[PDB]
Amino acid sequence: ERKLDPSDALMSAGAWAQRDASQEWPAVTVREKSVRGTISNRLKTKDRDPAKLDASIQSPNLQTVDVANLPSDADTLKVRFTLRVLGGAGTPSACNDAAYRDKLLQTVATYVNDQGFAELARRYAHNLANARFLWRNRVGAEAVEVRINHIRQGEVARAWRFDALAIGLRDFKADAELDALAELIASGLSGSGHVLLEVVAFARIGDGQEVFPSQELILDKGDKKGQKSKTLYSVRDAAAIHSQKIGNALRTIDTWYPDEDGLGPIAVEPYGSVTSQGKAYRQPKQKLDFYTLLDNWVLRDEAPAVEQQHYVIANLIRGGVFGEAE
Amino acid sequence: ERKLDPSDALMSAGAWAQRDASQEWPAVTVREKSVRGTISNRLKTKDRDPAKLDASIQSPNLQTVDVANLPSDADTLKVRFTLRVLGGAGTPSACNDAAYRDKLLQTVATYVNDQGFAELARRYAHNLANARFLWRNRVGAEAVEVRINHIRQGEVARAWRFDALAIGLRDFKADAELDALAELIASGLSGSGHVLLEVVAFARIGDGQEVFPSQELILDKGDKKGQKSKTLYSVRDAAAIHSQKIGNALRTIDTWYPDEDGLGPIAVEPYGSVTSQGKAYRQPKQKLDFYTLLDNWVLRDEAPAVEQQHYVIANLIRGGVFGEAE
Amino acid sequence: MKFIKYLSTAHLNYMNIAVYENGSKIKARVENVVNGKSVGARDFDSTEQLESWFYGLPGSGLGRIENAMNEISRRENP
RNA sequence: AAGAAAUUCACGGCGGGCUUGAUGUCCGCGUCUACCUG
Repeated sequence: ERKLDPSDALMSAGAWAQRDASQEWPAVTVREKSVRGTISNRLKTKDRDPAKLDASIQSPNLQTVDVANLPSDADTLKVRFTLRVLGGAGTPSACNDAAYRDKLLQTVATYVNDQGFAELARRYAHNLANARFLWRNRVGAEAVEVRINHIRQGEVARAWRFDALAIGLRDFKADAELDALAELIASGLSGSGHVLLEVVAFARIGDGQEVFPSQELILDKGDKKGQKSKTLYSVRDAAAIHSQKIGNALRTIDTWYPDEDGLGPIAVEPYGSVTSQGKAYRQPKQKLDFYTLLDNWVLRDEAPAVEQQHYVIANLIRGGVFGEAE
Repeated sequence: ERKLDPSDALMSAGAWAQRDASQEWPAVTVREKSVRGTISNRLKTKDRDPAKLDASIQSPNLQTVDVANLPSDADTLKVRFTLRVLGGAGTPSACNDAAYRDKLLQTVATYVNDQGFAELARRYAHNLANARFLWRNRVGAEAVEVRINHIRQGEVARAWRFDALAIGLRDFKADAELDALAELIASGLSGSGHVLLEVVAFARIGDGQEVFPSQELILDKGDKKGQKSKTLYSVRDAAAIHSQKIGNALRTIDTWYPDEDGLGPIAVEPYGSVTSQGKAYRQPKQKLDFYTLLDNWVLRDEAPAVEQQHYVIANLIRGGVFGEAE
Repeated sequence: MKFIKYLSTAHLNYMNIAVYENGSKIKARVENVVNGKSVGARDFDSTEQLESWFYGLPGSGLGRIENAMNEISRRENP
C-alpha cells in the first residue's frame, strides 16, 4: 500500500539566472548602468611539472626530459579592467511557487501524499528559518564563489522589482556575515519573509541581485569554466574556456545553484565545520565525499522513502524538503 | 452488417505551427517586429548523482565513488537575453475544415456513417462550447508549456489575418484564466465563434498567435528537447538538445498540439482535478497513466466502435469527436 | 565481481569506464553509475596495460575518458 | 499512394604553471587622353 513513485521529478522552484560580470569604481558604485562587461581574454602559458608521478614501474631518466620540457598551452583567463576596483554580478533569481507540486506523477496517490507533506511542512514548520537558510547563507555572498576570496568589501545589493519599478531595495555587506553559521539579522529576516512570500505562493518575486566585490584592479577571477570534450583536438590550444554570455563572462547557473543550495549543516558528520550544498545524497563535488551516505539515513532519497510511510523525520525534514525545492 | 474500417485515418484538422521564441521589453510590447531570437546557448555542467539505485543485489564499494565524483556533461540550455523582460511565441495555428471527412476509407459505408456522425454532432451539438474548449483551455496559455510557470503576466495576442491585412485582433491576459475550469468570457466566445467558423468549413482561418510571457531577465525556459538516439556516441557530450528553427529555439508541434488537444475533463476518474489531452486511450505522457482504460468505455476507439452501431454516447461524444479532430 | 577503481572522474555522459578485475584478466565494462546497464566491455591483461593503452589514446584529460569510451564501445572481444 | 503522436525533470569544472632566443626584404618602373550636372 502506497508505494513510491516509479518516476518522480520536481521543478526547480527558487530558480536562478546567469551572472554578467562588469567592473566599476567605488563612489561610482550607485551608477552601475554603463558599467562595461569583462571580456574573457586569452593568456598563453608555459607549463612546469608540479604533478606527482607514478610509483608502480618507472625509469628515473624520464623526468630529466619531461621535467625539462615545456608542455605549454593557452588558457583563457578572464582578467579585470586596468583602472577598475569593483566588480559585478547581475542575477535575477526568481523563486517559483509550489514547493512540492510535482512535474511528473507516476502514481497520483503518491502525489496526494507529497502535497500532504508540503501541507504539513509548510503548515507546521513555518518557512521563516527555512528562507533564513536560503538568504543568510546566500546573502553572505556565496553567490560570488571563488572571487569571494579576500575581498576588501563584497557588497550585495538585492534589489527587488514588481515591474520596471522596484520596491524591495535591501543593501548589505557580505563580509560581515559568516559562511558557517547563520546569525540573527533583521533585514535578513525581511528577505526571508520575502522568500516566505515566494515559496508559499504569494507573489511574483524576481530578486535582481547586483553584487559588488571591491577587491582590486586587474586581478583574476573565478568565472565558470566550459569544457574540452572533443574540442581539444580541432583547436587543441585552449585548456580552460571561461564561458560567455553575449560579450561578457558567465557564471553558469549550474554553479550558481549551490551558492543558494548550500543550506544544511544537518549532515551526518560535521557540527560547525562544513555547510554543504543540500542535495540528494548530499555529495559535494570538491571533496569527493558522500556526506549522508546510503548506510546513514540522512538521504533525500530516504526522506519520502520513510516519510511517505511513517511520517517521522523531525526537523531533518528541512534537508529532505529543500532537496525538493531544487 | 456495417463493420468497422480495416484501416481508417483522419487528417489533423485544427493544425499547428512551430514557435520561434524571441525576447522583448514591456512598453516595447507592441513593436515586436525587430525582436531578436533566442539562440540555444550552450552551458556545460557538473553535478552529483541525485538519481537513486536499484536495491536488489549490490556490492557496497560502487556507490561511494559513484555518488562522490563529478558527473559533468555539456547541456545546451536555452537562456534568455541579458536585458530582456518579456518573451515570445509566434504560432499560426490554422484550422482545417472537414471534422470527420477521412483521409483513408477502407470501407465506403463506414465513411458514409462517419460523415453522418459529423452531420449529427455538427448539426445537433453546436460547436460553441466545443471551440470554447479549444480556446478557453488554449487561450489560458497552455500554449506556453513549462515557461507558463510563474509569469508576471503572460499576455496572448491572437491576431487573425485574411491576408497581409489582419482583422480579428483579440488581446488577452492568460493569468486571469484558469487551467482546470473554463469560465464564461465574452471574447473567448468570439474566438470560439471563429473556430466555429473554422471547423464547420466557413473560411480560411490561420490564427497568428504572439504570446508574451513577461517573466523576468536571463532566466531559463522550457523549449522542446530533441533526442540522443545514436548521437550520444559520435558527439557523446550533449544530453539535452533544445531543437532549433533557423537560428532560433523551437517548440515542436508535437508538444504544441496537447497545448490545444488538452480539452476534456470528460475522463473516468477526475472531476475538477485533471484536464488531460484529448486522445485515443486518453493517455498523458507525464503521469504514465491510462485515463479511460480498455475496461472503461470512454475510449476514442470505443466511440465509433459503439456509435457506428448504436448511436448513443450522450455528450461524451465530444471526447470521441475531438479525438477525430486531431 | 571483484571491483576496483574507476578511470578518473566520470562523467560527462553519466557513463564511466569502471575498470574492475577478473581472476585472470581484467574487464573494462563501460557503464552507467545509475541503474546499471552497460555498453560493450573489453577483456585484456592487467592494470599495467590498462593505464598503458589508456594513456595511449589521444586528447588530454577528460577526452581520454571519452575517446577511451568510444574506443571500448565499438568492441572486438565478446 | 502516409497520418497522428508533451522527450523532461536538475546538474560547482577548477587547481597551478616564465614561450624563448635571433634575425638586411631590396633592386628597377612615364597611368593614360577628352568630357556642358541638367
